Amino acid sequence: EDNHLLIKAVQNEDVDLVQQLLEGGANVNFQEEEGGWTPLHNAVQMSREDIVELLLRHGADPVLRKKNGATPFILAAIAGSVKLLKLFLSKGADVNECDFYGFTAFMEAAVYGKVKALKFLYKRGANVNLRRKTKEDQERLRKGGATALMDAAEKGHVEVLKILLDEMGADVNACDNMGRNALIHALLSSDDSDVEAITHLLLDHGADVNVRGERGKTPLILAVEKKHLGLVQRLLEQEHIEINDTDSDGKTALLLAVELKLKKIAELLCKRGASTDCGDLVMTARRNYDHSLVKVLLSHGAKEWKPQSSHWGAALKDLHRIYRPMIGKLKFFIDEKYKIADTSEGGIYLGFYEKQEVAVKTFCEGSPRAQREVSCLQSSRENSHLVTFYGSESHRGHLFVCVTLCEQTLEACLDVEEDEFARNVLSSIFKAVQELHLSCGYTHQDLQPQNILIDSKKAAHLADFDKSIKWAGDPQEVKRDLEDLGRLVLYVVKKGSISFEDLKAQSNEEVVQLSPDEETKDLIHRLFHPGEHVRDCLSDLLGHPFFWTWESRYRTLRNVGNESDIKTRKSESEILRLLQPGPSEHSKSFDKWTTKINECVMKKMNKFYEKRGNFYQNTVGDLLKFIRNLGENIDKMKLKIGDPSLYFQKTFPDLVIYVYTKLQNTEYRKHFP
Amino acid sequence: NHLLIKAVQNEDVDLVQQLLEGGANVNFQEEEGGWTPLHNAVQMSREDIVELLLRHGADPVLRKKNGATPFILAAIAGSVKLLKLFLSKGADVNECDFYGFTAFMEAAVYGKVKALKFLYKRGANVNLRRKTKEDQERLRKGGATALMDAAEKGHVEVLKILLDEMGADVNACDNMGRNALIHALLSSDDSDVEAITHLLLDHGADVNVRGERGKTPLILAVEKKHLGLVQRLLEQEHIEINDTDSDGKTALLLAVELKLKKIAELLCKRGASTDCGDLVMTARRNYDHSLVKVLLSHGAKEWKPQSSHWGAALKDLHRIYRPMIGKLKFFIDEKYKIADTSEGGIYLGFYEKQEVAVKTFCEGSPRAQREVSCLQSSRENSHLVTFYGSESHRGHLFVCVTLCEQTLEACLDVNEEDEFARNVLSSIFKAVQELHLSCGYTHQDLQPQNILIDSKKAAHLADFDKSIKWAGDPQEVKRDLEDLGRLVLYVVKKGSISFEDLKAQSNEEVVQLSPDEETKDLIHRLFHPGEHVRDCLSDLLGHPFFWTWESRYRTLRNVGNESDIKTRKSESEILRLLQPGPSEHSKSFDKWTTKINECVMKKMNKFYEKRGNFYQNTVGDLLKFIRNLGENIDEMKLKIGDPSLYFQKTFPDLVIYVYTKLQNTEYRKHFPQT
RNA sequence: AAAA
RNA sequence: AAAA
Ligand SMILES: O=c1ccn([C@@H]2O[C@H](COP(=O)(O)O[C@H]3[C@@H](O)CO[C@@H]3CO)[C@@H](OP(=O)(O)O)[C@H]2O)c(=O)[nH]1
Ligand SMILES: Nc1ncnc2c1ncn2[C@@H]1O[C@H](COP(=O)(O)OP(=O)(O)CP(=O)(O)O)[C@@H](O)[C@H]1O
Ligand SMILES: Nc1ncnc2c1ncn2[C@@H]1O[C@H](COP(=O)(O)OP(=O)(O)CP(=O)(O)O)[C@@H](O)[C@H]1O
Ligand SMILES: [Mg+2]
Ligand SMILES: [Mg+2]
Ligand SMILES: [Mg+2]
Ligand SMILES: [Mg+2]
Repeated sequence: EDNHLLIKAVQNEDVDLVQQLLEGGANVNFQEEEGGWTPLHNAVQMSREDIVELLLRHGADPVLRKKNGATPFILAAIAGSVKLLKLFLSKGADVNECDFYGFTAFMEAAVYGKVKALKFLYKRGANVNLRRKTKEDQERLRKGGATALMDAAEKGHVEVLKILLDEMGADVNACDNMGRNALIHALLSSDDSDVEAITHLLLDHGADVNVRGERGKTPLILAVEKKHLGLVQRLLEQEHIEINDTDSDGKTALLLAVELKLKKIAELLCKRGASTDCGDLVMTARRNYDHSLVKVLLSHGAKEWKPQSSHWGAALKDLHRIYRPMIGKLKFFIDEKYKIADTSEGGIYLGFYEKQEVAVKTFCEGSPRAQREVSCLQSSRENSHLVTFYGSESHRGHLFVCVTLCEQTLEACLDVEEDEFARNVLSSIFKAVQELHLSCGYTHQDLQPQNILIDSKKAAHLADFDKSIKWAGDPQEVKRDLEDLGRLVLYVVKKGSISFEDLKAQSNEEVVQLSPDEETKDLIHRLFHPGEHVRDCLSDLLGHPFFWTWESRYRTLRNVGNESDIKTRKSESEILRLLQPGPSEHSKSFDKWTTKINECVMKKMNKFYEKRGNFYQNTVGDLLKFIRNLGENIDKMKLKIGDPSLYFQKTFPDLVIYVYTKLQNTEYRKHFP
Repeated sequence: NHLLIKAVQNEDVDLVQQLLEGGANVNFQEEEGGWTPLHNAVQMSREDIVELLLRHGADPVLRKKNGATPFILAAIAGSVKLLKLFLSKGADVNECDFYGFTAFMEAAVYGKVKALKFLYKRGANVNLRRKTKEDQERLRKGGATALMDAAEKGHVEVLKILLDEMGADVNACDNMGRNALIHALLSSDDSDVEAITHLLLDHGADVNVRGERGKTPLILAVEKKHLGLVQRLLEQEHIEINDTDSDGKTALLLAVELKLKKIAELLCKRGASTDCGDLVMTARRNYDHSLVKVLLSHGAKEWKPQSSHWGAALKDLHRIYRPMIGKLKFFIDEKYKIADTSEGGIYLGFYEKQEVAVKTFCEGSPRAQREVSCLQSSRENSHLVTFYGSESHRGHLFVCVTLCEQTLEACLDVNEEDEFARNVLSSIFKAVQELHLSCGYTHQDLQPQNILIDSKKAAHLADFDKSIKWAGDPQEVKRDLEDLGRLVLYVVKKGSISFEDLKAQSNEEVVQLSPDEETKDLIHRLFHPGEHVRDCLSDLLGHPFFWTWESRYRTLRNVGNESDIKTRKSESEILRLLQPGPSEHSKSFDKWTTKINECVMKKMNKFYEKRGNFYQNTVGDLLKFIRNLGENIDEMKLKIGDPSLYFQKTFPDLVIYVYTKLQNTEYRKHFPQT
């Protein structure tokens, strides 16, 4: 702790405490974990020579580097202390030493505008024109290679730059590994406070105006993008500036000037003889209602895809063609023609997010809905059953959230035999909600048919998260999603014939009793009454008979009927005691099943046992045996029975669920599909 | 019709005269904006051309698509003569376009002094707030005034005239709650922001009105790094110096973060609270000793990763200071490096508070373009690594995708049925299929180091910096397919054979390297797709290679259960389908009864000594044998052991034989579900 | 806020 | 280019 006290004592420049701690035995060379900072590094950074000397006399290593490889000597240049630079040079520092990114003391003096340090270092033999040597990894990225002059230019240090050029023989035209020279660096200054003076100085010393920065940006183009008439004027006074250069977007200085509505700059470019054959110049000026610029351009000789979506697409084709100003990566138009729906904070609109067609949900940037929607979407990219989040753009207090463009909602789809659609839609939604809860850590709170979106596939996707809640642990929030999911099950099974709102209006038990079949009834009940194992609820329910095809249900009935213990009614057999009813279970459809079957097929099946008289009896096992046996020889009866899967399910609607419930947690699970 | 508009746009009076006198439509509206020849003439401020169009019957008040009238356009152009002309033609001085813009507002927007003065004297309502469409209003658009327009557009003379001569309300607010002062500080034209700000304050503008992120004028001025604006705002009596934006940041904290020493010191001198955040530590990080001392003298104060492999490093990265690059927080450094790369490396990162892998590129590069264009186009492909986003900084491009634990190659470096091989190859097949057919690209670099493994352990396709459009070249698809075939062999061999020499040997050599018939047949089909190239990977997902041993065993039992097989029917479809013939070479099951245990064999024949016939060496009988034995064992286990393994071991060519024979018949119903 |  |  005394070690951490030492560093704090130094940081607060408390000489007495530092003395006290050192004389008490504190580790004078202690390095803090992430950074490798020592008391000495801190003392130099505070520019406190007295504290520095105190530390050295207590045994501080004078050249011990921190994690980025910086020495106390180099830090002394950053602080601008000639006294400290002198001291460390007498303690073994080398004037041209560098950190692990290649920064020397001289460069740092230039970076920080430290004139006296800079002069002192020069006179102690600092190499003025060293280009930074950095790590191999950085070098592949074209990092490294910068010089003190570039540093002075980029940081806007006019006096340092003058001294470098006139007194220290700095190479004005050196380039970094990105190909940038001092002039480019100056025009990349975030501190526009001295850019003009800097630019004048560099140009007068023979700086090359025809050099490129990152995105193909020339000095002239950067000056135009700074909207700086003075910079542009000075650059155009160069005798051999290449006025028609284009950036990485193929844009000239003139085109950019017109696009940025810089009339005076544009006119100057034209008068200097910039080509007007470089884009839609006149149309752009016209679009910006600049009649004066339109005339200037003309008097200087200026001239004059397939959508994925079916439902949208006619509109998307129009949106793809029309002019629209970009908002970051998003091209769209808040207009009735491109509106998908009305919304509390605007609407849903067609858009292109990275040339990709998307739906755009608008928000007031600060709003509770905005942060709920965006927080969930940012955290749920790995969830495949959610609508996929492309990205978001903020503009002027507005937030535009971009998301997979879908054809229609589940509700609209339903407004347009085995119901396979219900099965795989609910399956996708179950998986969506599950991943949301367990992986994403959110609940939805607004599970309803309008928020289920249908692909052109037609695959379903969960959407609308502006009422979602981050999960802290309150089981009531999960329960709400589950009981909306239960109502969603019934909504889909009923094919939208019952609105979702009056399903919400009625109780759980009323929703359950509204179920048209035992599978949906049992599934919904389980959603409404999950165990203590709420976490595994949706996982388990994906294996519920509701999701079994009619062929699969029929197959498992036959599979269980094929158990030899069933085929030969073994008394105390495990499967038979498992399948037995009990007080007080039943008004079951199959309590006297042999009487429910056709007379002809039943007597024909019983014929197989007439020698010993082991006829079928009204036990659940014999019924399963009956189903297994009938299934086998059926490959006359086929007409009298019809679809065998459909037949047994129709006359015994509670059988499948009964078998599942009975064998759900035993080794006989193996018979399930 | 088009020639007339063009004639007007070129101010060619004579040509306009000729076209009009020649019977051109004078009220033609172009498709994009509903522009007429008259709208253009007014925009060009050509009263002579306007008068010409009117005398040929141009509707003087016909609006374009956004609702703007010629009268409103005249204000934009700044033409008093045209404004006067249209008022005499039925224009109302306070009329507006569909977004609420009046002629007066437009004069203010465009800084047209003479137009503005004329309109005011003709009764323009100076203090109207824009009424816009219902949809825009729900977004809190609308509500702006001419004064806000002048302020935002930097029109100083217009602003003074509005304030001093026209009774403009200095403190009106738009629907976002912004006043003129806020609008002034949103000018993209900092040439006049000081004068505008000074003038508004002198007329009693409210300094404490919020902008669009909890931003006060003070905070906005600090963010402009503008000392003059900051000085002037601090001179206002009821300035709220301690207000925080929606990030909870004060003007002082932002000043320190932005390394604005003079501004920060001024704020401190004006009495700003120094309990704002890590003020001092931020100043230290920026090596500003003088700022540290100023702060101190004014009394300043002195989560779980998902990844296992990465995790410790992610915890460190989460904790340390790092400057943000847009939505990305990362550190190009060995400690956080995943791999070396041609244009930098792969690194740990947080893209929107989410852990990701970051691939670095030189921003212009061919590799960068190929990687990013593929990723942007493939977001709906669930089997690819998921694209979070990209950041472009200073000629560098940083591409963020899901962070995976390890590669396929690393994973497999670390009797049994190879469950892993089927599951990884299934995912990769679906990945490639979607890339080709949905995303419309070819990968071109299918190899084990580009298959990434989840914590699940699910497989994902990555690395797209060599991907191609795709434009129609079958050869491009072919290359992916034969890389895929080699990937199959590579995985089945558990990585014991390097992928590079797999690539070095021919297709026939790779096929012949297969250790079992299922991989052999699957690889051959990848190397030799038919006319159905597009459905190749989709069809092959149903190949026996992807059937579990249980499922292979089951289909055999299913086929063996056919009645025609049990009752060796004279002319049955299934028996003739299963029948070999010329010149099918010697299968392992040709004399199968001799290959059985064969104490098991006599026990099996025991079922047919009273009724029926003993097993013969036909394929049908072997399938019946398999079906029967399955039934018996379910009711022998010690002799056979695992039955699926048993039949596959002694008859390795049986499963593929049955599949090939029955593939395009109704008997495919006996196959597994997927 | 808004044109081939 | 780079500290708790
Ligand atoms: O190793 C074995 C061999 C056979 N069996 C069963 O013994 C019965 C004989 O059938 P098979 O002789 O093979 O054939 C029948 C018809 O299938 C068509 O021709 C014949 C009739 O004329 C069938 O049982 P069950 O019919 O379900 O009672 C078979 O499963 C075993 O259990 N284990
Ligand atoms: N990605 C998309 N593709 C197609 N249609 C979409 C869509 N996203 C939303 N929609 C449509 O717009 C409707 C509304 O979108 P959304 O559900 O996200 O807003 P919302 O319900 O939260 C607004 P409010 O609460 O005020 O009613 C959806 O029900 C759907 O009809
Ligand atoms: N999302 C991710 N998660 C974990 N590791 C990843 C990863 N993305 C890439 N890697 C690792 O980094 C290695 C290289 O990444 P990547 O394949 O994308 O670059 P690359 O092969 O195109 C560069 P080069 O051509 O120079 O060899 C990968 O093989 C893998 O080991
Ligand atoms: Mg909704
Ligand atoms: Mg909602
Ligand atoms: Mg790779
Ligand atoms: Mg690559």
